[PDB]
Amino acid sequence: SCYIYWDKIKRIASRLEGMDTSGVMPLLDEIEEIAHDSTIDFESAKHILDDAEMNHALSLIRKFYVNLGMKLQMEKAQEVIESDSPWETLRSFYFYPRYLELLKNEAALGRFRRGERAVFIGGGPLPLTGILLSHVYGMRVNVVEIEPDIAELSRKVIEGLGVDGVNVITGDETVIDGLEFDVLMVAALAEPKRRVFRNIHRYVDTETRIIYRTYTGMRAILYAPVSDDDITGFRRAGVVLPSGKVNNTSVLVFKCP
Amino acid sequence: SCYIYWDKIKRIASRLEGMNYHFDEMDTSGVMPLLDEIEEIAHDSTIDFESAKHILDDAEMNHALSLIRKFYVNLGMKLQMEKAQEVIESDSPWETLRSFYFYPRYLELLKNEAALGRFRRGERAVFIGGGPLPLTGILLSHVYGMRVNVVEIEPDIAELSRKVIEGLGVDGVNVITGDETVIDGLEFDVLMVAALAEPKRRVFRNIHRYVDTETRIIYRTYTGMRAILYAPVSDDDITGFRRAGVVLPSGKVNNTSVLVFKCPD
Ligand SMILES: C[S@@+](CC[C@H](N)C(=O)[O-])C[C@H]1O[C@@H](n2cnc3c(N)ncnc32)[C@H](O)[C@@H]1O
Ligand SMILES: C[S@@+](CC[C@H](N)C(=O)[O-])C[C@H]1O[C@@H](n2cnc3c(N)ncnc32)[C@H](O)[C@@H]1O
Ligand SMILES: [Br-]
Ligand SMILES: [Br-]
Ligand SMILES: [Br-]
Repeated sequence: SCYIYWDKIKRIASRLEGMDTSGVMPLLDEIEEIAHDSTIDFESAKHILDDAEMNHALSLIRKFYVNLGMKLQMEKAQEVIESDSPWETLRSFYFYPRYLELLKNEAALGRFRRGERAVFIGGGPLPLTGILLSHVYGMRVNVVEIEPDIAELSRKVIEGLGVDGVNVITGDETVIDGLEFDVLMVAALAEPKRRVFRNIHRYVDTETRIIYRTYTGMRAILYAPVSDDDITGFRRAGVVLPSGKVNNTSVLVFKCP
Repeated sequence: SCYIYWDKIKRIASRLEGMNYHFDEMDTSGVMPLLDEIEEIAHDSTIDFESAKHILDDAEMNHALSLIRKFYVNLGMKLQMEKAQEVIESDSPWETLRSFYFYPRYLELLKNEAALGRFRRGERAVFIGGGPLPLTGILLSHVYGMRVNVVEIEPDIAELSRKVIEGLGVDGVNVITGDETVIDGLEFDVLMVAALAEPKRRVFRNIHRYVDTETRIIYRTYTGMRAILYAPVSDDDITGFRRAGVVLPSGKVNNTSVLVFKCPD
């Protein structure tokens, strides 16, 4: 092999090695131009990313991606809380249009209905999907967030927005033991995958629609995919591969029998 | 896991196993139901590539998968032999040709390949792995206007293939008896590798020493649940090449088609 992206990735990584949310946006663009390149097939993608010589470069890019991701969420959270026009400020979040698309295809993958009960594991500072489950899909939502200070901030976001029927529970994935719900979603950044799915397995039954977010193809450059082994005791029952600028693949699983 | 498909597949293989016990020689008419059960699993678009490998790479499935794969190649090769001899005896060769079970699939597959590899009338193609019914090289010439060499390692199979070509009055399709190393001695614009050309590792290593970095190369492989039918070409098999376009099949087409160029130096 001799893919032109091999060198391009290596070069972007050289500029992260020694390393302002606004001022690093062009780095994101460079990385996403490659991730989103639809001429790169899943075999090619895997050839680049699975290669031992690519190991360090992959880790630099992934580190950058989750860091900018988090910082953009933080910043927006606070912005939303301080805003006279919170829903307008929410709408201008860099990733907003993407999340709409994503949750739009998940709603179909998961047959979402008004009044169903959704649980969302890993809400973060800006619980946007939580918010959209209720605001758009009219579901009754519990968002779960492990870090108390982030959970506290996420409540101030929900409250600032005046969204109804979205509550934030401070805790790990085992808080699902005392909940009743129709749909369970697992955030892309919900970690650690192996423990998270072992525990989910304990507290759902075979009818619970479970949706998780992962990364497939060239988009795996952004984050480590949920493995086969991670979803032991489940079966896949539908997948949505992304297009456009949407980065996550959404997978629907059911607990085995 | 707990895919419905797992037991389906196990029962199919059980039937194959009991049948191979009774008869070495396939009864091609008699086994069509079984192909169709296998193709309904292969063609199910509800199954994603990730699950397909969950299913198909499990060590517990290896015995069943091998029996299904041996069936698919043994059936397709017998169907080819039967059709070839029919064509040769027929007073309506084209009509006979057209009734070959997989015929419509090949027209659809070749079309997508024609766009993928930008086939132009007059260009020289070489097809490795011709078989008794050299449908792909026949179409390259009759439909696509290419000047074709078909390579077939088995001399009696190459022989039968020439006779089919003649029977059909097809010009510009020559048949070489040899292995993939005959391509050193040939000029070609495009090179194509039958999904059944074996062994992959050797074939692609000989391709590598005998082509340049400009020559279009197209091979047929199996992806998703269609990999139930035959072992795919691995990324290790194509070291020293880069992928430059893939055509994922729909409908009843079995083959994925991949374009590659040899790497620089
Ligand atoms: C996943 S993101 C935000 C989620 C998603 N981007 C959204 O807001 O629509 C980051 C958060 O998930 C939380 N998290 C990761 N693993 C968790 C688990 N097992 N249980 C509860 N929260 C978790 C982290 O504290 C982090 O703030
Ligand atoms: C590949 S199939 C036929 C393909 C199909 N008949 C078509 O036209 O598209 C049959 C042949 O490939 C031949 N074959 C397998 N490996 C080969 C190789 N490395 N070189 C030349 N022939 C090969 C086998 O002997 C077998 O007859
Ligand atoms: Br820079
Ligand atoms: Br592919
Ligand atoms: Br005729």
